[PDB]
Amino acid sequence: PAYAAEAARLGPAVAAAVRGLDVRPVALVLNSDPRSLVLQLCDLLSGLRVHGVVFEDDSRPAVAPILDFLSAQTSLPIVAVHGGAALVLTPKEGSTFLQLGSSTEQQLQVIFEVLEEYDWTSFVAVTTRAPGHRAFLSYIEVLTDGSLVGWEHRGALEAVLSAQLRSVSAQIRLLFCAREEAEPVFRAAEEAGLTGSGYVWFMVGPQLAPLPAGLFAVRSAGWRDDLARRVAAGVAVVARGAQALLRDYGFLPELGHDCRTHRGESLHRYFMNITWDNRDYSFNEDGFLVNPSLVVISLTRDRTWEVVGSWEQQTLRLKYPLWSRYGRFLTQHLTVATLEERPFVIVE
Amino acid sequence: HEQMFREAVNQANKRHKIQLNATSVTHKPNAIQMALSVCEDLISSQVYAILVSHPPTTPTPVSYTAGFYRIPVLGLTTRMSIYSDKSIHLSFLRTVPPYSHQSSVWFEMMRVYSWNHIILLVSDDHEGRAAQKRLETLLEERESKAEKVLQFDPGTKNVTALLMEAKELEARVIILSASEDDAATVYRAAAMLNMTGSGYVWLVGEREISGNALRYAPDGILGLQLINGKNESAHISDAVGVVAQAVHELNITDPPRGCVGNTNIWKTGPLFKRVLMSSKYADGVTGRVEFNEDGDRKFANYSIMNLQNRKLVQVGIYNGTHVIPNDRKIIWPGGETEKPRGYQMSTRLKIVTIHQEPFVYVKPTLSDGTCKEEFTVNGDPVKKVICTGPNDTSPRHTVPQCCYGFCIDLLIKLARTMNFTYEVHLVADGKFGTQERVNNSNK
Ligand SMILES: *[C@@H]1O[C@H](CO)[C@@H](O[C@@H]2O[C@H](CO)[C@@H](O)[C@H](O)[C@H]2NC(C)=O)[C@H](O)[C@H]1NC(C)=O
Ligand SMILES: *[C@@H]1O[C@H](CO)[C@@H](O)[C@H](O)[C@H]1NC(C)=O
Ligand SMILES: *[C@@H]1O[C@H](CO)[C@@H](O)[C@H](O)[C@H]1NC(C)=O
Ligand SMILES: *[C@@H]1O[C@H](CO)[C@@H](O)[C@H](O)[C@H]1NC(C)=O
Repeated sequence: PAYAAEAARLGPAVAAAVRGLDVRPVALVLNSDPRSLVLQLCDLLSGLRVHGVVFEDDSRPAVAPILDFLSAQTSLPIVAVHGGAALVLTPKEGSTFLQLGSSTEQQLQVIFEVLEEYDWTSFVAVTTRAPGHRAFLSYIEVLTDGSLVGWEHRGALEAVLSAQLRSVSAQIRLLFCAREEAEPVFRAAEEAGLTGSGYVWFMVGPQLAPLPAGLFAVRSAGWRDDLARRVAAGVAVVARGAQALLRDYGFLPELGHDCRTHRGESLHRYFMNITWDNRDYSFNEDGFLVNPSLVVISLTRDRTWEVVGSWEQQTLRLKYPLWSRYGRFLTQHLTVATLEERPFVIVE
Repeated sequence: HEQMFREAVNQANKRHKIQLNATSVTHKPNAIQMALSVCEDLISSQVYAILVSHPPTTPTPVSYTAGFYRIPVLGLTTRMSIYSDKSIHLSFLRTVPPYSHQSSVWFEMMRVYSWNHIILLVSDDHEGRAAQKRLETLLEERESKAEKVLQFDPGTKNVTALLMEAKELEARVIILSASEDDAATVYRAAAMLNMTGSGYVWLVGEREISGNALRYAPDGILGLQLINGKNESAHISDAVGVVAQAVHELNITDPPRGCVGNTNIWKTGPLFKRVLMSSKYADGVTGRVEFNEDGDRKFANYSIMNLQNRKLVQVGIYNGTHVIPNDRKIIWPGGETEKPRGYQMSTRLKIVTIHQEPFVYVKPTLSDGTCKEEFTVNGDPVKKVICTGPNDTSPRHTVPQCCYGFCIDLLIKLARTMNFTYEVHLVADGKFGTQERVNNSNK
């Protein structure tokens, strides 16, 4: 889709003029080939000397490490859009990455808010071979310590794999694994039978978007948005950053990147808060978006992902407000009726 | 250089699949050409793994380019903790222990010398944070607290504020970890503040000892250095031997040989990394090598160096599980032949008292600042201590009053019988104390 993306950016995106920068819509998709991509990037930086070009990728994550390293070498900001190949990369070196992804911490936070709202206390934290997921486990433990989130514990863990996963049960499950490794887990779960309507699986991490009947994954808001909106958002971010740096002497070029570290200066000091397309689009030092907009996609029997709940400004609005948890959808759940009698039942 | 690489590759081939060999790489001042050079090398050579040993003063470009296509590489020089995590660098492996191991040995050394106290002077860089986290985890596993963990500021001067904070603390022991410039700056301030000597013991890493020893290292430090650090700079023979064994161990496919246009990743790359971890190169060259955790091997002995006689000396080595000190006596900063106590008594306790009528009366002082002295029922001086506390709940800022009563009388007796030096101080807000819940954090 690289050729299609370039065509969709040259024709449509060029005519787009969101909004100061001398030439806003100046850019070029320029086709995977790290050597050619870096060489072309240096050529444009030396000649164009633009204040940054929005990058769009379609591959489902090695591109991000190279892009940030190139940005640090060039000492120029390069925003990442079109989620995919730009998933977090929490560690950073001085550089200005400004990626538009969603970190695991917020994804875990939104999921727990949904779980508490739906009265889904029981949960597990099954995980495959550790791709450096120690942070994810720690965050869950921190969130668990509270008033009601506490529930049954779990662990991290082919017939042996199926037995280990089925030895904790607890209905609700939390999964964190790569696509290449998650597939064997799904097959093992399917063989164990924990993939029907009797269980709900929350898959978080870089998955993005035999699948179990109940699947809930949290992804960044506007994931289904067209690439035209993505490029427009990236252009707006660059324009907002230029305006933010306009509060002082705005004629501060990067000297022409570095083609023929040394500067040791980032750009997050000035570019900290911007507002565009409503939502919460503000970048942090680590490169995330503080208080980002998130949605909770759900998988139905039609193999379709639909928005169930939206998170924005620490507000959780979700359709399908099932008051009852359907706890015994797999007994131990009783629907107890009653009536108000002051000596016996007092309701306030 | 090329000659050493050819010798190492030739030895690896003779050690004993199809024309197995490695091609050396030439570093460049700018990483842009470095990435291009490695990309051409990988496309042509298509070698399973790449060895990086550039002594710049950069391993980032090689590891970052190895990340694409999932081609694991081995680094032999860099020891920065940023490479320890495989989430960012999933194609980077090395044998030298990380700087977090320095924290592990420090804890072992601290436990050896019957020390339970520390003032962790750690730099604010990522390496410093990782060392603090590793040390804190080890201390937590032993139910031990670090006391003060006051941070630092890389590339900053006039850091006497942190030194003043550490000096007032009871414990007199500092485990310092920072860069050469930071170590020199802290050492100069410590020397000018009478902090290097008396009952102070310094523990520093390899970088701190070398840089500090160059500029301003006092003759009381206790640094740590790798047993074969210099050899590790030229021990590529072990790397080639381990890599050859890993390939000989193992349904595999040839790594991609095309760099100009490629998106597919190596399917067996993760498998090669998994087999490499399982590999146990027990040949014994430069010590036993065994990969630990992910990306590093925790099988290297650590030596201890001291600045006695204005020269680095060996005072023992680390066996891998327990230190083995058998060299000459350690010359501490004060010059004493015995290890100075790591903890200092603090006979200046500050006492908090709450206004209770039967026990602790509270009365305002007179104009001169000392409240009137009365006599007991049977006739005797009443012991009153000048206490400081809020006036109303009015200055409302530490109005000096005088306290007396049951508890204060008991306190005076305790101080006399055990040598206190008390300075009473009433509670800021009148309240005995209870566990309140704030922001979902009861404690
Ligand atoms: C190992 O074998 C490879 C070929 O498989 C050699 O690579 C060639 O090296 C020459 C000289 O540098 C180049 O001109 C060729 O273009 C290389 N071809 C490939 C396929 O990479 C390599 O030189 C050999 N190295 C040793 C140490 O014998
Ligand atoms: C380390 O010791 C080994 C012993 O085999 C030696 O070959 C190597 O050259 C030494 N290190 C250096 C770089 O001098
Ligand atoms: C040295 O460490 C090894 C690690 O396996 C241990 O088996 C051995 O007993 C230790 N010896 C001493 C003296 O610490
Ligand atoms: C307690 O003993 C020490 C040591 O002799 C002495 O200096 C001190 O004055 C004594 N009591 C106090 C704290 O007054």
